[PDB]
Amino acid sequence: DVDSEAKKLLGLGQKHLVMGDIPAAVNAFQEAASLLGKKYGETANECGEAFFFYGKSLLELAREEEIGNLELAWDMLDLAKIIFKRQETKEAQLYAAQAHLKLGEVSVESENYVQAVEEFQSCLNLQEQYLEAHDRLLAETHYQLGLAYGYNSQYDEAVAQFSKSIEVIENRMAVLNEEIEELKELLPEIREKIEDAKES
Amino acid sequence: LRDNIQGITKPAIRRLARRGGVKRISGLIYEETRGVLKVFLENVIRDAVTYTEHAKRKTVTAMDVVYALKRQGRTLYGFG
Amino acid sequence: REIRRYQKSTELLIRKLPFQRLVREIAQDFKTDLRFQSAAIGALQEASEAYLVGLFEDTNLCAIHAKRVTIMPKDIQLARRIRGER
Amino acid sequence: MAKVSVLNVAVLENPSPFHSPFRFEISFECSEALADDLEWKIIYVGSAESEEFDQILDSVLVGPVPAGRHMFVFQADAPNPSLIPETDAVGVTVVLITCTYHGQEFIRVGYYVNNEYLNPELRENPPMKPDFSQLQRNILASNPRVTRFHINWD
Repeated sequence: DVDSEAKKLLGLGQKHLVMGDIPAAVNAFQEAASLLGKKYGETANECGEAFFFYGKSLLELAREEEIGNLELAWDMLDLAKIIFKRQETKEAQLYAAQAHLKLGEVSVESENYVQAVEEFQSCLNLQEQYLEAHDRLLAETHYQLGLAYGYNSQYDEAVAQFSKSIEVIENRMAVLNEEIEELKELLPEIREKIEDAKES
Repeated sequence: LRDNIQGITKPAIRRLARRGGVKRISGLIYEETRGVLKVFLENVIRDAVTYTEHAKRKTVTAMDVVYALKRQGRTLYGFG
Repeated sequence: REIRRYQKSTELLIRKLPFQRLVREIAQDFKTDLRFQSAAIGALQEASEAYLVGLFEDTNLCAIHAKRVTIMPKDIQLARRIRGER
Repeated sequence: MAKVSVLNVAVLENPSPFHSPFRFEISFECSEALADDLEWKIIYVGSAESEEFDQILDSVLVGPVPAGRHMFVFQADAPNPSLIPETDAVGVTVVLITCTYHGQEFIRVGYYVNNEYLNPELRENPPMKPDFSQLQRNILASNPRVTRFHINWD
């Protein structure tokens, strides 16, 4: 019953994450995470997935009480990150990678870049650890990492991350031969970021 | 006593610790923390002041410092 | 749940004036005729905090790896080496 | 910036007894043909309390280095148990890999290393002098640390 209601609450929550309703998503996760931590304990890993999505909606809701949302989003992402860092499976580790991704993005909006690049460097370590050479998640993080650098005035290092990201797209554009439209139109986003990065 | 002058309080030290995920510290942390920082500042001050004499400045500013720290070393959590 | 905190970005965890006198005496072991622009100090300030938060990130790691919670100086020395500058 | 870029390192057959040789799979990329020599090192930190107990395990000197992707595997024998202070012998320590473009360190990758007993009683009550044959070396592949110093590449 608790396990049953919680899983759909996570469903309806991400279904508010498509709907565009941010607070509703946030509260779907609050109680969901509330039910899990109150049943299994705040240490238990069965809280992790709800913990992640909880810390995920609060980040979206952060857009002048933003830092407060930054607090709780950081905590839940940090709780989920160690819940996953414990489990030695592929899924949980990549979930800790995703947790590190969001942690890093929680830092750039926090304008805490030094830690942001770190969490992106951490997410990349675990993705690289596990994913394959032509996986779109590597470009999901190289890109992110380049901008965070740009935000930190490390413009040369920023461009390089961008290049690794675009190359991740181009190389998967080879086995896709023997989503091609989808890659074509998000390449302009990165080239614009490239031309602007060291331009400063 | 002059060699005992400090630049960071004990409150700050535990603050910096917990934000790196540290949960508890031993009593000797405060000295070690203060010991290694001095070294850091030693290594840094020298370079920035060096460039102040290299840039032949007197009121040395950050523009020296940041070059003096790009000279110190950047630790990242992976290879990508 | 004793897990990592975070900053606000508004100001520093280090007072500049106790910091500055330390800067002063460290630099005066080298020479006796020196002066320092407040900008230079603030630069050293943030650099200090940065290095500190880095080693604490590593210090807790190895401390984690021995079955332990309280951190020992050896862990600090160790994190200094896994960076490595001595 | 740098004319060389270490793409990735990989620690192999981890964990293993204390006495077994290290095995890393290293891969880098030279942006240009390199004239001078590249020197890779493995260093085992014998004591945290003093770099004096650093033990340079192996080193390879390569030069000139072409441009492009390179990969090799660095194997180095286990560190000398006779040179380790017995305090530092069982516990957590560090191992390092460094490269050197004609005499200057431009990169230092580092790992924690946990040496444990697995015999249940030896972890329970360890012998005064460490039984290195009975020790196991678990390097931390999960958490590398790469420190890059900027140098002259001319």
